Amino acid sequence: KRRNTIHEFKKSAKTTLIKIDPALKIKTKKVNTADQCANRCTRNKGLPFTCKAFVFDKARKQCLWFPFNSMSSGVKKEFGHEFDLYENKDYIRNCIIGKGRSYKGTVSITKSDIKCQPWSSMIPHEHSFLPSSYRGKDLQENYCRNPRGEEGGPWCFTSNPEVRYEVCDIPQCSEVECMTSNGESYRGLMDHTESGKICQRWDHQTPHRHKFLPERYPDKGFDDNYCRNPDGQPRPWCYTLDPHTRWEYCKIKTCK
Amino acid sequence: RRNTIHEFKKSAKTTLIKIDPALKIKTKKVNTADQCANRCTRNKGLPFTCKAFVFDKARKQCLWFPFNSMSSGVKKEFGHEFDLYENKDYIRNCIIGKGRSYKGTVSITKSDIKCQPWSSMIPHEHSFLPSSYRGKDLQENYCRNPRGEEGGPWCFTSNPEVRYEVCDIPQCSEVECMTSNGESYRGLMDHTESGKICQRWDHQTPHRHKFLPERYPDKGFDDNYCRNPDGQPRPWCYTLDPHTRWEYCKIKTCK
Repeated sequence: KRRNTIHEFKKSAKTTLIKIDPALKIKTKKVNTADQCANRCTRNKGLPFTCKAFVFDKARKQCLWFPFNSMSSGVKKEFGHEFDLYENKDYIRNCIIGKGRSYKGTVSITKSDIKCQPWSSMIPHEHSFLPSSYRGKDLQENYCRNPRGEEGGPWCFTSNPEVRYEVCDIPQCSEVECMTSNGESYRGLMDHTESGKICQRWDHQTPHRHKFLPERYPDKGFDDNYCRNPDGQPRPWCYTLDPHTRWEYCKIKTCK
Repeated sequence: RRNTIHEFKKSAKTTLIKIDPALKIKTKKVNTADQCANRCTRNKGLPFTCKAFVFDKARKQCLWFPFNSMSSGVKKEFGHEFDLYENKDYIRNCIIGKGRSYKGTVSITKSDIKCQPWSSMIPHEHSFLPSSYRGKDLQENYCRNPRGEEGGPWCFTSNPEVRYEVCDIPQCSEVECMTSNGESYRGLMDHTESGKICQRWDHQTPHRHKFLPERYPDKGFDDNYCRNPDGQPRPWCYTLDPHTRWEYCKIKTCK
Protein backbone atom coordinates (compact mmCIF):
# COMPACT_ATOMS: atom_id res chain seq x y z
CA LYS A 1 0.00 0.00 0.00
CA ARG A 2 0.98 3.64 -0.53
CA ARG A 3 2.54 6.01 2.02
CA ASN A 4 4.85 9.04 1.70
CA THR A 5 5.34 10.64 5.12
CA ILE A 6 8.55 12.59 4.52
CA HIS A 7 6.44 15.73 4.61
CA GLU A 8 6.02 15.04 8.34
CA PHE A 9 9.72 15.82 8.86
CA LYS A 10 11.89 18.88 9.34
CA LYS A 11 15.07 18.64 7.27
CA SER A 12 18.44 20.01 8.34
CA ALA A 13 20.73 19.76 5.31
CA LYS A 14 24.39 18.77 5.72
CA THR A 15 23.68 17.90 9.34
CA THR A 16 23.98 14.84 11.51
CA LEU A 17 23.59 14.13 15.21
CA ILE A 18 26.50 13.30 17.48
CA LYS A 19 26.14 11.29 20.67
CA ILE A 20 26.88 12.91 24.01
CA ASP A 21 25.07 10.22 25.99
CA PRO A 22 27.10 7.04 25.27
CA ALA A 23 24.07 4.75 25.79
CA LEU A 24 22.15 5.83 22.70
CA LYS A 25 21.44 3.19 20.04
CA ILE A 26 20.67 3.56 16.34
CA LYS A 27 19.55 1.25 13.54
CA THR A 28 20.81 1.40 9.96
CA LYS A 29 19.91 -0.02 6.55
CA LYS A 30 20.92 0.33 2.91
CA VAL A 31 18.16 2.37 1.29
CA ASN A 32 17.76 4.23 -2.01
CA THR A 33 15.91 7.38 -0.88
CA ALA A 34 15.19 9.55 2.16
CA ASP A 35 11.49 9.01 1.45
CA GLN A 36 11.95 5.35 2.35
CA CYS A 37 13.78 6.28 5.56
CA ALA A 38 10.81 8.47 6.47
CA ASN A 39 8.20 5.79 5.79
CA ARG A 40 10.09 3.21 7.83
CA CYS A 41 10.48 5.81 10.59
CA THR A 42 6.79 6.70 10.91
CA ARG A 43 5.54 3.13 10.54
CA ASN A 44 6.14 1.51 13.92
CA LYS A 45 6.51 -2.08 14.77
CA GLY A 46 8.73 -1.00 11.90
CA LEU A 47 11.56 -0.42 14.37
CA PRO A 48 12.52 -1.75 17.84
CA PHE A 49 12.10 1.80 19.17
CA THR A 50 9.88 4.80 18.56
CA CYS A 51 11.70 6.62 15.75
CA LYS A 52 11.78 10.40 16.22
CA ALA A 53 14.34 11.23 13.54
CA PHE A 54 16.69 9.81 10.94
CA VAL A 55 19.71 10.81 8.91
CA PHE A 56 19.93 10.05 5.21
CA ASP A 57 23.50 9.24 4.22
CA LYS A 58 23.58 10.36 0.59
CA ALA A 59 27.05 8.94 -0.09
CA ARG A 60 26.51 5.41 1.23
CA LYS A 61 22.77 5.48 0.54
CA GLN A 62 21.66 4.41 4.02
CA CYS A 63 19.12 5.38 6.66
CA LEU A 64 20.25 5.94 10.22
CA TRP A 65 17.13 5.77 12.40
CA PHE A 66 17.07 7.36 15.86
CA PRO A 67 14.97 7.00 19.04
CA PHE A 68 16.04 10.60 19.69
CA ASN A 69 16.00 13.96 17.95
CA SER A 70 18.14 17.10 18.07
CA MET A 71 16.25 18.30 21.18
CA SER A 72 17.51 15.41 23.30
CA SER A 73 20.07 16.52 25.89
CA GLY A 74 22.09 13.43 24.97
CA VAL A 75 22.96 14.55 21.43
CA LYS A 76 24.06 17.60 19.46
CA LYS A 77 23.92 18.71 15.82
CA GLU A 78 27.10 18.72 13.80
CA PHE A 79 27.98 19.64 10.23
CA GLY A 80 28.44 16.77 7.80
CA HIS A 81 28.39 17.32 4.06
CA GLU A 82 26.99 13.92 3.08
CA PHE A 83 24.25 13.80 5.74
CA ASP A 84 20.73 15.20 5.84
CA LEU A 85 18.92 15.18 9.18
CA TYR A 86 15.15 14.67 9.30
CA GLU A 87 13.16 15.13 12.51
CA ASN A 88 9.50 14.21 12.88
CA LYS A 89 7.75 17.51 13.61
CA ASP A 90 5.34 15.93 16.09
CA TYR A 91 8.11 15.73 18.67
CA ILE A 92 9.59 19.18 18.11
CA ARG A 93 6.55 21.30 17.31
CA ASN A 94 6.18 24.11 19.85
CA CYS A 95 2.44 24.46 19.32
CA ILE A 96 -0.70 22.44 18.62
CA ILE A 97 -3.17 22.23 15.76
CA GLY A 98 -6.71 22.11 17.10
CA LYS A 99 -7.08 19.64 19.95
CA GLY A 100 -3.42 18.64 19.68
CA ARG A 101 -4.03 14.96 19.00
CA SER A 102 -0.62 14.81 17.32
CA TYR A 103 1.26 16.73 20.01
CA LYS A 104 4.32 14.78 21.13
CA GLY A 105 6.45 17.65 22.42
CA THR A 106 8.18 18.01 25.77
CA VAL A 107 5.99 20.47 27.65
CA SER A 108 5.62 18.90 31.09
CA ILE A 109 3.71 21.40 33.20
CA THR A 110 0.02 22.25 33.47
CA LYS A 111 -1.79 25.53 32.82
CA SER A 112 -1.28 26.27 36.52
CA ASP A 113 2.43 25.46 36.30
CA ILE A 114 2.15 22.12 38.09
CA LYS A 115 4.80 19.58 37.11
CA CYS A 116 3.05 16.66 35.39
CA GLN A 117 3.10 13.19 36.89
CA PRO A 118 4.80 10.52 34.77
CA TRP A 119 2.34 8.46 32.72
CA SER A 120 4.00 5.23 33.88
CA SER A 121 3.57 6.23 37.55
CA MET A 122 0.46 5.51 39.63
CA ILE A 123 1.58 8.07 42.22
CA PRO A 124 0.22 10.42 43.33
CA HIS A 125 -2.72 9.61 41.01
CA GLU A 126 -3.70 6.07 40.07
CA HIS A 127 -4.96 5.77 36.48
CA SER A 128 -5.34 3.49 33.47
CA PHE A 129 -3.43 5.57 30.92
CA LEU A 130 -0.50 3.18 30.62
CA PRO A 131 1.76 3.62 27.56
CA SER A 132 1.07 -0.04 26.80
CA SER A 133 -2.67 0.56 26.47
CA TYR A 134 -2.01 3.59 24.26
CA ARG A 135 0.40 2.80 21.42
CA GLY A 136 1.35 5.62 19.07
CA LYS A 137 0.20 8.10 21.70
CA ASP A 138 3.71 8.43 23.11
CA LEU A 139 2.63 8.51 26.74
CA GLN A 140 6.29 8.92 27.66
CA GLU A 141 7.92 10.61 30.64
CA ASN A 142 5.57 13.23 32.10
CA TYR A 143 4.77 15.02 28.84
CA CYS A 144 1.43 16.70 28.19
CA ARG A 145 -0.64 14.55 25.84
CA ASN A 146 -4.14 14.25 24.40
CA PRO A 147 -4.30 10.47 23.87
CA ARG A 148 -8.07 10.35 23.35
CA GLY A 149 -8.25 13.51 21.24
CA GLU A 150 -10.52 15.33 23.67
CA GLU A 151 -11.77 18.92 23.79
CA GLY A 152 -9.30 21.08 25.70
CA GLY A 153 -6.10 19.70 24.22
CA PRO A 154 -3.06 18.01 25.80
CA TRP A 155 -3.21 17.46 29.54
CA CYS A 156 -1.50 15.41 32.22
CA PHE A 157 -2.02 13.97 35.68
CA THR A 158 -0.34 16.42 38.06
CA SER A 159 2.38 15.77 40.63
CA ASN A 160 0.13 17.64 43.06
CA PRO A 161 -1.84 15.08 45.16
CA GLU A 162 -4.81 17.47 45.30
CA VAL A 163 -5.11 18.03 41.54
CA ARG A 164 -5.68 14.79 39.66
CA TYR A 165 -5.25 16.26 36.19
CA GLU A 166 -5.20 19.58 34.36
CA VAL A 167 -4.88 20.78 30.79
CA CYS A 168 -1.54 22.20 29.75
CA ASP A 169 -1.03 25.66 28.28
CA ILE A 170 0.24 25.00 24.77
CA PRO A 171 -0.58 27.65 22.15
CA GLN A 172 -2.24 26.99 18.81
CA CYS A 173 0.21 27.12 15.92
CA SER A 174 -2.19 29.72 14.50
CA GLU A 175 -1.30 32.03 17.42
CA VAL A 176 2.45 31.37 17.30
CA GLU A 177 2.94 32.07 13.60
CA CYS A 178 2.64 35.57 12.12
CA MET A 179 3.78 37.54 9.09
CA THR A 180 4.37 41.12 8.00
CA SER A 181 2.51 42.67 5.04
CA ASN A 182 1.97 40.02 2.34
CA GLY A 183 4.37 37.48 3.85
CA GLU A 184 7.10 37.70 1.23
CA SER A 185 9.46 37.76 4.20
CA TYR A 186 7.61 34.99 6.03
CA ARG A 187 9.96 32.19 7.06
CA GLY A 188 7.79 30.61 9.75
CA LEU A 189 6.68 27.02 10.23
CA MET A 190 3.04 27.10 9.04
CA ASP A 191 2.76 23.90 7.00
CA HIS A 192 -0.99 23.45 6.40
CA THR A 193 -3.35 25.41 4.14
CA GLU A 194 -6.15 27.68 5.37
CA SER A 195 -8.55 24.75 4.93
CA GLY A 196 -6.24 22.37 6.79
CA LYS A 197 -4.69 20.52 3.85
CA ILE A 198 -1.14 19.25 4.37
CA CYS A 199 1.48 21.06 2.29
CA GLN A 200 3.71 19.31 -0.23
CA ARG A 201 7.47 19.61 0.33
CA TRP A 202 9.04 22.16 -2.02
CA ASP A 203 11.85 19.66 -2.67
CA HIS A 204 9.29 17.23 -4.09
CA GLN A 205 7.70 17.17 -7.55
CA THR A 206 4.90 14.84 -6.49
CA PRO A 207 1.96 14.90 -6.45
CA HIS A 208 2.50 18.30 -8.09
CA ARG A 209 5.26 19.28 -10.51
CA HIS A 210 6.48 22.86 -10.10
CA LYS A 211 9.25 25.31 -10.96
CA PHE A 212 10.18 26.32 -7.41
CA LEU A 213 13.22 24.09 -6.93
CA PRO A 214 14.82 25.17 -3.63
CA GLU A 215 18.29 25.13 -5.24
CA ARG A 216 17.36 27.68 -7.91
CA TYR A 217 15.54 29.96 -5.47
CA PRO A 218 17.94 29.85 -2.49
CA ASP A 219 16.52 33.15 -1.23
CA LYS A 220 12.85 32.11 -1.04
CA GLY A 221 12.97 29.89 2.07
CA PHE A 222 11.74 26.76 0.32
CA ASP A 223 12.37 24.53 3.33
CA ASP A 224 10.34 21.40 4.10
CA ASN A 225 6.65 22.11 3.32
CA TYR A 226 6.25 25.57 4.84
CA CYS A 227 3.83 28.10 3.36
CA ARG A 228 5.72 30.73 1.41
CA ASN A 229 4.98 33.73 -0.81
CA PRO A 230 7.73 33.75 -3.46
CA ASP A 231 5.53 35.14 -6.22
CA GLY A 232 3.79 38.32 -5.07
CA GLN A 233 0.54 36.95 -3.64
CA PRO A 234 -1.72 38.44 -0.93
CA ARG A 235 -0.32 35.81 1.46
CA PRO A 236 1.83 32.66 1.66
CA TRP A 237 0.65 29.43 0.07
CA CYS A 238 1.84 25.91 -0.63
CA TYR A 239 1.38 23.06 -3.06
CA THR A 240 -0.94 20.51 -1.51
CA LEU A 241 -0.71 16.75 -0.87
CA ASP A 242 -4.24 16.54 -2.28
CA PRO A 243 -3.74 15.61 -5.96
CA HIS A 244 -7.00 17.47 -6.71
CA THR A 245 -5.73 20.70 -5.17
CA ARG A 246 -2.51 21.89 -6.80
CA TRP A 247 -2.04 24.78 -4.37
CA GLU A 248 -3.94 26.68 -1.70
CA TYR A 249 -3.32 29.82 0.37
CA CYS A 250 -2.42 29.41 4.03
CA LYS A 251 -3.89 31.13 7.07
CA ILE A 252 -1.28 33.24 8.85
CA LYS A 253 -2.07 36.24 11.02
CA THR A 254 -0.45 39.64 10.71
CA CYS A 255 2.22 40.23 13.34
CA LYS A 256 1.08 42.33 16.31
CA ARG B 1 45.95 47.14 16.16
CA ARG B 2 45.45 43.40 16.63
CA ASN B 3 42.95 42.10 14.05
CA THR B 4 42.54 38.48 15.19
CA ILE B 5 39.21 37.44 13.67
CA HIS B 6 41.17 35.39 11.17
CA GLU B 7 42.01 33.06 14.07
CA PHE B 8 38.35 31.98 14.24
CA LYS B 9 36.10 29.45 12.53
CA LYS B 10 32.73 31.03 11.69
CA SER B 11 29.42 29.17 11.74
CA ALA B 12 26.86 31.54 10.21
CA LYS B 13 23.29 31.64 11.54
CA THR B 14 24.46 29.59 14.51
CA THR B 15 24.51 30.06 18.25
CA LEU B 16 25.34 27.75 21.16
CA ILE B 17 22.73 26.47 23.60
CA LYS B 18 23.57 25.43 27.15
CA ILE B 19 23.11 21.83 28.27
CA ASP B 20 25.24 22.26 31.40
CA PRO B 21 23.29 24.80 33.50
CA ALA B 22 26.48 26.07 35.20
CA LEU B 23 28.02 27.77 32.17
CA LYS B 24 28.54 31.55 32.27
CA ILE B 25 28.90 34.09 29.47
CA LYS B 26 29.82 37.77 29.23
CA THR B 27 28.14 40.24 26.88
CA LYS B 28 28.59 43.79 25.60
CA LYS B 29 27.25 46.11 22.91
CA VAL B 30 29.80 46.18 20.10
CA ASN B 31 29.77 47.40 16.48
CA THR B 32 31.59 44.54 14.72
CA ALA B 33 32.52 40.86 15.06
CA ASP B 34 36.13 41.97 14.61
CA GLN B 35 35.93 43.69 17.99
CA CYS B 36 34.48 40.59 19.65
CA ALA B 37 37.41 38.62 18.23
CA ASN B 38 40.03 41.07 19.49
CA ARG B 39 38.46 41.15 22.94
CA CYS B 40 38.23 37.35 22.89
CA THR B 41 41.91 36.81 22.06
CA ARG B 42 43.24 39.70 24.16
CA ASN B 43 45.30 38.64 27.18
CA LYS B 44 43.42 39.37 30.41
CA GLY B 45 40.54 40.71 28.33
CA LEU B 46 37.94 38.65 30.17
CA PRO B 47 37.26 36.87 33.52
CA PHE B 48 37.73 33.54 31.72
CA THR B 49 39.78 32.12 28.87
CA CYS B 50 37.59 32.92 25.86
CA LYS B 51 37.38 30.06 23.35
CA ALA B 52 34.50 31.36 21.26
CA PHE B 53 31.96 34.14 20.80
CA VAL B 54 28.68 34.85 19.07
CA PHE B 55 28.09 38.08 17.21
CA ASP B 56 24.48 39.17 17.56
CA LYS B 57 23.88 41.01 14.29
CA ALA B 58 20.45 42.22 15.42
CA ARG B 59 21.32 43.75 18.79
CA LYS B 60 24.94 44.39 17.76
CA GLN B 61 26.52 42.64 20.75
CA CYS B 62 29.27 40.17 21.59
CA LEU B 63 28.53 37.05 23.59
CA TRP B 64 31.88 35.68 24.81
CA PHE B 65 32.19 32.06 25.97
CA PRO B 66 34.63 30.07 28.11
CA PHE B 67 33.49 27.12 25.96
CA ASN B 68 33.20 26.20 22.29
CA SER B 69 30.90 23.92 20.29
CA MET B 70 33.02 20.91 21.23
CA SER B 71 32.21 21.17 24.94
CA SER B 72 29.88 18.36 26.04
CA GLY B 73 27.87 20.97 27.96
CA VAL B 74 26.64 22.86 24.90
CA LYS B 75 25.19 22.23 21.46
CA LYS B 76 24.87 24.19 18.21
CA GLU B 77 21.50 25.55 17.21
CA PHE B 78 20.17 27.58 14.30
CA GLY B 79 19.58 31.29 14.88
CA HIS B 80 19.21 33.75 12.03
CA GLU B 81 20.74 36.80 13.73
CA PHE B 82 23.68 34.95 15.31
CA ASP B 83 27.12 34.14 13.92
CA LEU B 84 29.28 31.74 15.92
CA TYR B 85 33.06 32.19 15.98
CA GLU B 86 35.35 29.58 17.53
CA ASN B 87 39.07 30.10 18.04
CA LYS B 88 40.76 27.48 15.88
CA ASP B 89 43.46 26.78 18.46
CA TYR B 90 41.01 24.85 20.63
CA ILE B 91 39.31 22.93 17.83
CA ARG B 92 42.16 22.22 15.41
CA ASN B 93 42.65 18.48 14.88
CA CYS B 94 46.31 18.84 13.93
CA ILE B 95 49.44 20.89 14.62
CA ILE B 96 51.61 23.26 12.64
CA GLY B 97 55.26 22.45 13.27
CA LYS B 98 56.07 22.13 16.97
CA GLY B 99 52.45 22.74 17.95
CA ARG B 100 53.21 25.78 20.07
CA SER B 101 49.64 26.95 19.53
CA TYR B 102 47.99 23.57 20.00
CA LYS B 103 45.13 23.86 22.49
CA GLY B 104 43.09 20.82 21.46
CA THR B 105 41.54 18.08 23.57
CA VAL B 106 43.82 15.13 22.81
CA SER B 107 44.84 13.67 26.17
CA ILE B 108 46.69 10.42 25.52
CA THR B 109 50.34 9.85 24.65
CA LYS B 110 51.76 8.23 21.53
CA SER B 111 51.75 5.00 23.56
CA ASP B 112 48.07 5.52 24.40
CA ILE B 113 48.76 6.38 28.04
CA LYS B 114 46.15 8.69 29.54
CA CYS B 115 47.73 12.04 30.41
CA GLN B 116 48.09 13.26 33.98
CA PRO B 117 46.29 16.54 34.72
CA TRP B 118 48.64 19.54 34.67
CA SER B 119 47.26 20.75 38.03
CA SER B 120 48.04 17.40 39.66
CA MET B 121 51.38 16.44 41.24
CA ILE B 122 50.43 12.75 41.20
CA PRO B 123 51.79 10.43 39.99
CA HIS B 124 54.49 12.82 38.71
CA GLU B 125 55.50 15.93 40.64
CA HIS B 126 56.42 18.84 38.36
CA SER B 127 56.59 22.63 38.02
CA PHE B 128 54.29 23.08 35.01
CA LEU B 129 51.46 24.73 36.93
CA PRO B 130 48.89 26.64 34.82
CA SER B 131 49.71 29.79 36.80
CA SER B 132 53.38 29.62 35.83
CA TYR B 133 52.29 29.24 32.20
CA ARG B 134 49.59 31.77 31.32
CA GLY B 135 48.27 31.51 27.77
CA LYS B 136 49.64 27.99 27.38
CA ASP B 137 46.26 26.61 28.43
CA LEU B 138 47.62 23.87 30.67
CA GLN B 139 44.07 22.80 31.40
CA GLU B 140 42.76 19.35 32.33
CA ASN B 141 45.10 16.66 31.02
CA TYR B 142 45.47 17.90 27.45
CA CYS B 143 48.63 17.42 25.40
CA ARG B 144 50.53 20.70 25.28
CA ASN B 145 53.85 22.20 24.21
CA PRO B 146 54.16 25.15 26.61
CA ARG B 147 57.87 25.68 25.95
CA GLY B 148 57.68 25.19 22.19
CA GLU B 149 60.07 22.24 22.16
CA GLU B 150 61.06 20.03 19.23
CA GLY B 151 58.94 16.92 19.79
CA GLY B 152 55.61 18.74 19.81
CA PRO B 153 52.79 18.54 22.37
CA TRP B 154 53.33 16.16 25.28
CA CYS B 155 52.06 15.43 28.77
CA PHE B 156 53.01 13.86 32.06
CA THR B 157 51.45 10.40 31.99
CA SER B 158 49.06 8.76 34.47
CA ASN B 159 51.50 5.84 34.40
CA PRO B 160 53.85 6.03 37.43
CA GLU B 161 56.67 4.40 35.44
CA VAL B 162 56.51 6.91 32.58
CA ARG B 163 57.02 10.51 33.66
CA TYR B 164 56.15 12.12 30.34
CA GLU B 165 55.72 11.26 26.68
CA VAL B 166 54.96 13.10 23.46
CA CYS B 167 51.48 12.70 22.08
CA ASP B 168 50.65 11.53 18.58
CA ILE B 169 49.03 14.51 16.88
CA PRO B 170 49.44 14.75 13.07
CA GLN B 171 50.76 17.77 11.20
CA CYS B 172 47.98 19.69 9.50
CA SER B 173 50.07 19.15 6.37
CA GLU B 174 49.39 15.39 6.57
CA VAL B 175 45.70 15.65 7.45
CA GLU B 176 44.78 17.94 4.56
CA CYS B 177 44.78 16.70 0.97
CA MET B 178 43.26 17.57 -2.40
CA THR B 179 42.41 16.01 -5.73
CA SER B 180 43.83 17.28 -9.05
CA ASN B 181 44.18 21.08 -8.89
CA GLY B 182 42.06 21.40 -5.75
CA GLU B 183 39.12 23.15 -7.35
CA SER B 184 37.09 20.79 -5.17
CA TYR B 185 39.22 21.39 -2.07
CA ARG B 186 37.09 22.40 0.91
CA GLY B 187 39.60 21.55 3.63
CA LEU B 188 41.01 23.61 6.47
CA MET B 189 44.47 24.67 5.24
CA ASP B 190 44.67 28.34 6.28
CA HIS B 191 48.28 29.36 5.74
CA THR B 192 50.35 29.74 2.58
CA GLU B 193 53.14 27.41 1.41
CA SER B 194 55.61 29.84 3.03
CA GLY B 195 53.64 29.90 6.27
CA LYS B 196 51.92 33.27 5.93
CA ILE B 197 48.49 33.57 7.54
CA CYS B 198 45.56 33.77 5.13
CA GLN B 199 43.16 36.71 5.07
CA ARG B 200 39.46 35.91 5.56
CA TRP B 201 37.52 35.87 2.29
CA ASP B 202 34.74 37.86 3.99
CA HIS B 203 37.26 40.65 4.59
CA GLN B 204 38.43 43.38 2.21
CA THR B 205 41.47 44.31 4.27
CA PRO B 206 44.38 44.41 3.97
CA HIS B 207 43.58 43.31 0.40
CA ARG B 208 40.53 44.34 -1.61
CA HIS B 209 39.15 41.57 -3.81
CA LYS B 210 36.18 40.46 -5.91
CA PHE B 211 35.64 37.06 -4.30
CA LEU B 212 32.78 38.04 -1.98
CA PRO B 213 31.46 34.82 -0.42
CA GLU B 214 27.88 35.98 -1.09
CA ARG B 215 28.66 36.36 -4.81
CA TYR B 216 30.33 32.96 -5.05
CA PRO B 217 28.24 30.71 -2.77
CA ASP B 218 29.65 27.61 -4.53
CA LYS B 219 33.35 28.35 -4.03
CA GLY B 220 33.70 27.52 -0.32
CA PHE B 221 34.91 30.98 0.68
CA ASP B 222 34.70 30.18 4.39
CA ASP B 223 36.94 31.78 7.02
CA ASN B 224 40.48 32.06 5.56
CA TYR B 225 40.90 28.64 3.95
CA CYS B 226 43.02 28.16 0.85
CA ARG B 227 40.77 27.77 -2.18
CA ASN B 228 41.14 27.45 -5.95
CA PRO B 229 38.17 29.37 -7.40
CA ASP B 230 39.98 30.54 -10.53
CA GLY B 231 41.60 27.60 -12.29
CA GLN B 232 45.05 27.63 -10.69
CA PRO B 233 47.44 24.68 -10.32
CA ARG B 234 46.55 24.66 -6.60
CA PRO B 235 44.60 26.52 -3.89
CA TRP B 236 45.80 29.91 -2.70
CA CYS B 237 44.71 32.75 -0.44
CA TYR B 238 45.09 36.48 0.05
CA THR B 239 47.54 36.94 2.92
CA LEU B 240 47.60 39.16 6.00
CA ASP B 241 50.96 40.47 4.78
CA PRO B 242 50.15 43.86 3.21
CA HIS B 243 53.14 43.32 0.88
CA THR B 244 51.97 39.90 -0.31
CA ARG B 245 48.53 40.19 -1.91
CA TRP B 246 48.12 36.45 -2.44
CA GLU B 247 50.20 33.27 -2.29
CA TYR B 248 49.70 29.62 -3.20
CA CYS B 249 49.21 27.15 -0.37
CA LYS B 250 50.88 23.79 0.24
CA ILE B 251 48.41 20.91 0.12
CA LYS B 252 49.33 17.34 -0.79
CA THR B 253 47.46 15.27 -3.36
CA CYS B 254 45.12 12.75 -1.74
CA LYS B 255 46.39 9.17 -1.57
